[PDB]
Amino acid sequence: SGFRKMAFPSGKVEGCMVQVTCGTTTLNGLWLDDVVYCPRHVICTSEDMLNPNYEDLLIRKSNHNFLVQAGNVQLRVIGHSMQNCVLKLKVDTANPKTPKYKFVRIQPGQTFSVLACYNGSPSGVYQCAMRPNFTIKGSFLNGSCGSVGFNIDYDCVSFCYMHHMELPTGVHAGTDLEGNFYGPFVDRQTAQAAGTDTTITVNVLAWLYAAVINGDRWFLNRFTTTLNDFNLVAMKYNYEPLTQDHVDILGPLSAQTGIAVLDMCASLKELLQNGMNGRTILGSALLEDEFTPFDVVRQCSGVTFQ
Amino acid sequence: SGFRKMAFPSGKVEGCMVQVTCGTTTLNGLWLDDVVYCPRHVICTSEDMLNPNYEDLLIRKSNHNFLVQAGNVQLRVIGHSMQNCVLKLKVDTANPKTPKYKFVRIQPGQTFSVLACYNGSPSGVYQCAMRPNFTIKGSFLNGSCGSVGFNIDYDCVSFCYMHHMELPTGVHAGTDLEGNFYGPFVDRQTAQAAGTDTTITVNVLAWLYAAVINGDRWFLNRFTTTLNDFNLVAMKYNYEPLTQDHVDILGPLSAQTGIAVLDMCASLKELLQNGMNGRTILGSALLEDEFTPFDVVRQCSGVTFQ
Ligand SMILES: [Zn+2]
Ligand SMILES: [Zn+2]
Repeated sequence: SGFRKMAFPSGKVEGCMVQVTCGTTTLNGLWLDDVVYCPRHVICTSEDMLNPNYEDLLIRKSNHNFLVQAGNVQLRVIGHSMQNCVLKLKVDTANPKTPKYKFVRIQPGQTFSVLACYNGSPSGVYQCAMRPNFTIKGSFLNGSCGSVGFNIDYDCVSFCYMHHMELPTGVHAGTDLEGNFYGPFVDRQTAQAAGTDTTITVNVLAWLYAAVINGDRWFLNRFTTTLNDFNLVAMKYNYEPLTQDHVDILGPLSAQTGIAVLDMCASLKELLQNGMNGRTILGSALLEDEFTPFDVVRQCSGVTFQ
Repeated sequence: SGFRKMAFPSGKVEGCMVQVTCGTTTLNGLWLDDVVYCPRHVICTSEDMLNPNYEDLLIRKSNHNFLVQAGNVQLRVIGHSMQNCVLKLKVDTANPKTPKYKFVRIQPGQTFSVLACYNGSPSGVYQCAMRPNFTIKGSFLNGSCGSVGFNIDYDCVSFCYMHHMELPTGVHAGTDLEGNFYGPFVDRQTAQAAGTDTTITVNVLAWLYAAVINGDRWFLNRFTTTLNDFNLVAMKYNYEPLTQDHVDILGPLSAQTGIAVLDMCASLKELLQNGMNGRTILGSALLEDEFTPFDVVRQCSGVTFQ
């Protein structure tokens, strides 16, 4: 028992991190097979980032201007190309530690683990969600660009995020591994405002199920509701609307606990309207929304990887 | 910027986990050099755990009754011995993935990362603290015994915890890697009550410094206090007393921010007495106490490992 915000074991990803230097700019790259992926703004100076024309800047770079180091050993760059907002550097050596992998573009509300790196070296691992405004709330200091987010399914790593930017408000933006930004953001140092950061309702409900499974039961009430009635309350509190697809996804947690999804919605409605009155759920005084229904099933049943 | 509960990258520890089976009991072991460490209750049945005499139970086991599997490959056990509450199984092969390591016994308030494992396979990684009552609040399901907690300093893994027990209240107890329990707990299925779980004051203060560094400033007030005056309030709220040693440890955070430690104590005193009034700090509605002062310096400056 117990319930923790848990990241995926990071070993398979640690073996893929390298340092990429272009001129005086160093950040992280991801080495899979004989390709290294990194943010294209490795080619920029601090001055360039105010208004970069990446195609024109890239004309001035050749393979030998990209310095790639894996541990203490230099890799030879034999080609380079730009795809959307990422650079692909072809090297002459396949990474011997390449895991089974795929590239996925996730949806808001999905969770993943981030391996924060500096100078190609892993610093730490944590779990976060893609927010509904397509930002993440991470922990990234200068030098962390090119750190990646991932999920693992048994032995296959699904890479879903590469870190590129901190907005002036201190939240984070980045791309999938095809180089397309999540959200409307661009890799330029300009004013970019994020939209409303709504709470991910289906994740809150999953976490309430986890709470019941682990013995935190005080918030269960005598009421039920309907989807439409619940969504009227959700909208008032800047919660995402719940759909029947979400209800279907929570089915296994409902069956395990015997608490109908709409009954749990009515418990959540009363927590929104009355508050927590100074009590906690699973050690939180807020309603937690960075566990998906699959995260809860996984942690509550003990799924493993290798 | 941003501030996250972050675990150490787990790769160096993933390479050390194995499955140990004795009879019908399977749990995790730690393979370092040519020794595998596991909880001694691997030799028990469910019935035995009510009142085990481990020396008498162990007389009935020989090397070949201990089945050790690393991945898909069986290891040959050539000796076994019991040290306190751990079994040491000598194998005929040194783990080729053995990292630089040490065994440390930590103090309450210290934080470490847990690699939760089942059947020798890593499931997830999370960060926790040793509570002042010598329990941890983990996420452990049946089969997770023998999972370990660790800290990393550059390239050296310091192992500090091995998981053995869940108390009837749902909190967790275990040993250092010499097999000595943290706290008064024993490896028997009997009623064992935990003492007061007080809040780790020096960790709260460190986290308030992290909040200031990252721009959460609303709780800073116009007051100061003294150690003795603060400790009178701390005792009333089941906070650990603050000592000059703690003040000394917070010195670098005080110097960086320009906020004297006793001034921060006075801010904390007003948060304890008045509450948060519905606001948050670093995304929490509680006062967080599982970051040490070293955790904060580390994360706020970007220290790496390899
Ligand atoms: Zn950057
Ligand atoms: Zn056990």
